[PDB]
Amino acid sequence: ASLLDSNFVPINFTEFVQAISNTYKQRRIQFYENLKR
Amino acid sequence: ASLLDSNFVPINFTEFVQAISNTYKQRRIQFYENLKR
Amino acid sequence: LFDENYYAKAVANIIGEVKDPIMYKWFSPDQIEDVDLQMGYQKTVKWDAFLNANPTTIANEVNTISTIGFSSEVVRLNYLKLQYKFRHLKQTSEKFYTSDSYIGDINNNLLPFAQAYKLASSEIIKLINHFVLTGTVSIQKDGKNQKRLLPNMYGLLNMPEQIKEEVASGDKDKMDKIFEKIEAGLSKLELGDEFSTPMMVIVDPATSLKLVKPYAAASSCEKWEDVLIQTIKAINNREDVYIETSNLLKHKILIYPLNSELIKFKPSKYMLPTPNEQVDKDSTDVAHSYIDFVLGGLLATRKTILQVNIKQS
Amino acid sequence: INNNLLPFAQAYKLASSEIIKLINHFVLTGTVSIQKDGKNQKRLLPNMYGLLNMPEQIKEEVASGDKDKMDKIFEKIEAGLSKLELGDEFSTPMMVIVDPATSLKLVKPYAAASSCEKWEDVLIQTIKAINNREDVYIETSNLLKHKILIYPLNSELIKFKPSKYMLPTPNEQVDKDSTDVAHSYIDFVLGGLLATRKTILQVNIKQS
Amino acid sequence: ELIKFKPSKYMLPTPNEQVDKDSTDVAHSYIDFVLGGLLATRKTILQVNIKQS
Amino acid sequence: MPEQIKEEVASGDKDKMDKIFEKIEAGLSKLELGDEFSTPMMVIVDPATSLKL
Amino acid sequence: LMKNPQQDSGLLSNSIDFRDQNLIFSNSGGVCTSSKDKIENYPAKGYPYKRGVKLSFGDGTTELEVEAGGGDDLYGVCSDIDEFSGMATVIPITNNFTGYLTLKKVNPGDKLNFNQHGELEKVKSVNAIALSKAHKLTEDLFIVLASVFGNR
Amino acid sequence: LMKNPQQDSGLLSNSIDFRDQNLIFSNSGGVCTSSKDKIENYPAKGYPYKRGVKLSFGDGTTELEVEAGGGDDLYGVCSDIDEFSGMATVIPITNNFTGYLTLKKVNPGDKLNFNQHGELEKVKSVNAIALSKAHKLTEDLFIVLASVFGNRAI
Amino acid sequence: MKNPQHDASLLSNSNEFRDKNVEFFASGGTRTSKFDKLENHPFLGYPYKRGVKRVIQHYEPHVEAGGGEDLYGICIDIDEFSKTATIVPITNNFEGYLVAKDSTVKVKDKLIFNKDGALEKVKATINATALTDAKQISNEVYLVKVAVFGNK
Repeated sequence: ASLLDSNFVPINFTEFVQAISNTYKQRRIQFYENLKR
Repeated sequence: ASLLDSNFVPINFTEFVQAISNTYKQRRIQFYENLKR
Repeated sequence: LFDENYYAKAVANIIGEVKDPIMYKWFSPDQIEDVDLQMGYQKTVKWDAFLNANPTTIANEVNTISTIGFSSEVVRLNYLKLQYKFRHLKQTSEKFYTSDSYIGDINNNLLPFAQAYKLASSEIIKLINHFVLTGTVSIQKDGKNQKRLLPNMYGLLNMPEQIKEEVASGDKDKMDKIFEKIEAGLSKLELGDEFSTPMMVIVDPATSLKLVKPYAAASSCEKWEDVLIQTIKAINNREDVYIETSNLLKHKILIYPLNSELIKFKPSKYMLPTPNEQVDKDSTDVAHSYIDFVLGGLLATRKTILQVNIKQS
Repeated sequence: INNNLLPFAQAYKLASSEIIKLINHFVLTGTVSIQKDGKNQKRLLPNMYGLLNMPEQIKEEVASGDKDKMDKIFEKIEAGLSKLELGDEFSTPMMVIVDPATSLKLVKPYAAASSCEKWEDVLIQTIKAINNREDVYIETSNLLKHKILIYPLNSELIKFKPSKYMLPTPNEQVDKDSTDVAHSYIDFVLGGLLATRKTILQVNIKQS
Repeated sequence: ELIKFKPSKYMLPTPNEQVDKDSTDVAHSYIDFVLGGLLATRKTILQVNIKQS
Repeated sequence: MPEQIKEEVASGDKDKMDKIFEKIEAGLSKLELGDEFSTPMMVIVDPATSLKL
Repeated sequence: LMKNPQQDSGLLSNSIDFRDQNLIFSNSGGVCTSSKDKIENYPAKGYPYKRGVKLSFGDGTTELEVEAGGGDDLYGVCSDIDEFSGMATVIPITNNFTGYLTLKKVNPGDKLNFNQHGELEKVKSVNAIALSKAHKLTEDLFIVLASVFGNR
Repeated sequence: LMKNPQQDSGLLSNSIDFRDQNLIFSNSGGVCTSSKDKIENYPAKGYPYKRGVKLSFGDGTTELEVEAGGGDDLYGVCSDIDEFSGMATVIPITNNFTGYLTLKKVNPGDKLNFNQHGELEKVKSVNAIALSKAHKLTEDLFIVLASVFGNRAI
Repeated sequence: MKNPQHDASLLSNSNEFRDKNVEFFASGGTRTSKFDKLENHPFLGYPYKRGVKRVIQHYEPHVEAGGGEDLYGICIDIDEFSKTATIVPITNNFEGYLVAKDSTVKVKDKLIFNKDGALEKVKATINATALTDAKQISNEVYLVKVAVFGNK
């Protein structure tokens, strides 16, 4: 579950926090993919 | 694997010690079965 | 949830605009691993051996022989939870505070929840980046009045048992002297068998300005930056060398390898700012919200970081 | 963990690694010591020499005041290379071993500074001037300290005849008792370097 | 529930593998045992001592 | 075992079974078995007490 | 003499650093605040912002007000001002406070007291402890982080 | 010198009676607690648990801490300690408190004051009233139920 | 206590093999013979790497740090869980690192165990010879390599 997919529907604040963490990790991965030294 | 079983053939000292412990446990159970308060 | 919690909905709709932390550039993708823990510690056990004396010569009869000793070391990484509070306007009251081209009271500096959360998250990310870089938490340019952190919580700049060199106050303008100190530190570095790895250098703006001058009559083709890259390649086995400039540093140079076997960052999965469920509500139009974040989780091997400090006295 | 006790396999692996490091130190330097200072040396038998302490070779000493002068270092190196005597086996590849400080010094532009050429290239050409333009190899070892070692890779001049039991080997005897702690023994053999006279160049850059 | 004995499975005597041997007819052997493991709740044991002073 | 009921019978009454049994009654009253009371009981005595019993 | 004066500018100003950014006169409230703090509002006479306040009584025609003062008359501490309504936010002396207050024109650990004009000065009754050194905002404006925790 | 008993108990506690089961050093907080109480936390300097605390300053490199003390420097009372983070829970002296506190090595109604080590002693500057008699936990440790309400005049 | 490396803040580097054995966790001796007599005793205090004495009081006698005319042996290892100390009796020679009083101990100096079980420069009671200089590990901890070979 991540906030990048709009189809995600959080049931409670716990799932919302988990989604925030997953979104942060996914953005980290995407940044490293798009990074070119 | 207990020393009561004559067919038991230990391979090493660890198995022998385990058999001794199992023999003690079985003897305790047998004594409790035989005891009549 | 989003049909009941306007604040959660706003956080979900605003979290995209928050920029990525810049500390990611200082690490390789394989050097960062998440851990599921808010506050507490993690332990790692390493075994080692040592020689107690010279070897014993076996001749004729002897039974007193030198011994080889063994040791175990437990490295503990501490993770700490921290929180901030901020004030904002209430959603029901935002309409009475909307304006022609903005929402919020300029006179009292009251903001909508989304904007307030975004700005607070940006500030907290800046603080987290500063902590990761320097190993200290403070809001003063002097660097005093630091928050007391738990032991075994260090940054790249204050990690103990690393190579540290000091350029004298009278030689701060001499790039050759600075490079001499850097070369001494590079020589004293001990990468072991994991030497073949890309290297990362972080420099201050003044050092970056000094680096572009021609190498010393002065050379007409090569610069101090090129000389430094060649010197670092000599020790990393001609691997890639990356150079970064950070305004956070002040007259300090950091050199370290981008190898997960020597330096590893295991941050908490909740390290970055996260909203708290509790919201303070009164009869007025002002509400309060809380943001949580977790600090800690840098692990490094001994004698693998070069830290050069230029005295400005 | 609380008593620093490991299984036999891990203990043997660690001890073998340590002993191999000691053997490498002895082979490179010719001395046996566990101190960084190099003191408290074990007394060894005669005719047991390493590459650095082999007698009747070429020795050059760079003065303390010129420790940073690569030109002076190269002057001494050229003098030693001239004093080398390879005889009829001169057409052979050469090997150079340097300390990390010297290795870092060797990558500087050749000295005003000259582009497209470095001190490493100058040294390679200088050695090629004597080895009949053969291969020249360069190695860096942290065991050395302000030392430069140059020698040919020809078996007719330098030969290493180690014992077949030189590397660590377990011993049959194992101490046992009523407790859970046992003791084991590891053996190794040192010695066996032979070199013809005046074929090794040893340059020592003095600091003090 | 109130009093429970959880002894080690090696509590009773067990021979040890090590045997001391010499050039004489006397050898030495070792026996191991484990002690401990009684658990009781508070105020569930009555102990009466008759002083013999 | 600590935190258990202890009673002491005086030296002058070491031969008075009535005094000993009164001390036993006091200890039995102070015992606290809770809801696990429906359980068998065990009494261990020395030969002199067995003779007096 | 204004908490947040409004003035247009022809240029943006870059926030280069995130440190030492809260040392401004417009920083209202307390540095560290609890949700159970008791807060009141009174009509303001003068400009008692960032100053200790005392109750002032008129001729009975209008309700009592608050004015900058200290000594034995100290009633509370003013932490915010709404200029449109002329309202002063007051934290009572019975409730502890931590924040920046106006200092008389001083090192951590020094014990402070309120003067006749509601300014902090180095020493009798008020429990004021300086948590930092003086910071000069204007030629006549000095602020200091202080902890007010009752009376001795 | 620890909030929880350092020595692991050798038996199972008997949960039968409900009376006189709160006279322990592990009873953190207060007997009567209000939801509107103001609570802070501070870096602990020493072990100020169940003791009056004062603010301590250093060179200025690190933030101020709290240490056991009293007299004219009293700032609050420490009612809980998190040992992992070295955090002391502080109730400000401006907020009244009722709970068990350490007593210097006393009958209900006696007026008490805090000494230099944060210990209560029988009487001047702080209003503290003992609501019970001293209970001995360790041979050198006694606790007393007390209500602390602000600072008195003179 | 005995193992101060369990609170390490960073991983150690194991590439070097020189100057790697002078540590407080190096229990035992530098050179050990199979026929060395070892006795395990209960202890009170911290007798690790110190001379020990027998204390008799009811429980069995225990050992604790001591020296002089009451010296009984040398403690070389401790099991903390069982609170037991392994001791080499004074009738058996020993070579290893032991706790010294101060840093003024040099090579070839004759040493004596003090009342605290620490080795100090000097008749004497036992023959103990320092083989290396005193080496500091903690702010108050010095270890010295000493060969103990009986009594005078």
